[PDB]
Amino acid sequence: RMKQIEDKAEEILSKLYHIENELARIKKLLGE
Amino acid sequence: RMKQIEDKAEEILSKLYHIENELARIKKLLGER
Amino acid sequence: RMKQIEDKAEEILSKLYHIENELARIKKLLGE
Amino acid sequence: RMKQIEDKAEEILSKLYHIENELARIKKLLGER
Repeated sequence: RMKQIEDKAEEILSKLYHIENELARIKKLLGE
Repeated sequence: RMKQIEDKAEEILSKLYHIENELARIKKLLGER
Repeated sequence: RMKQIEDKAEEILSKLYHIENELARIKKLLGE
Repeated sequence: RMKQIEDKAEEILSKLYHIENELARIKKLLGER
């Protein structure tokens, strides 16, 4: 009930990791 | 709060898709670019 | 108690808006 | 959960500072770049 807030939280974390992979690709296309 | 927490969770998710999609566009622009 | 989870949530939203301003600057430096 | 929710909130924040800082570095690289 709460348990559901946590689920949301997990889901959030997961988009942030996907954002990190995007930036890893962008960084290389530039030349970091 | 609660009705409230899940209103903020949605704005957050919704913001997160907007960010992923701006990043996807930039990545595709380089490529090239 | 919960009330504190909301506070966190607000804080999260706020970094996402700051990320959006960063990307607005990056987009212009490129030429979107 | 709770002990738990605020463990996930922290990882999330911590991830969010990492993202802001990668973006800041990219922005500074262009500039230029």
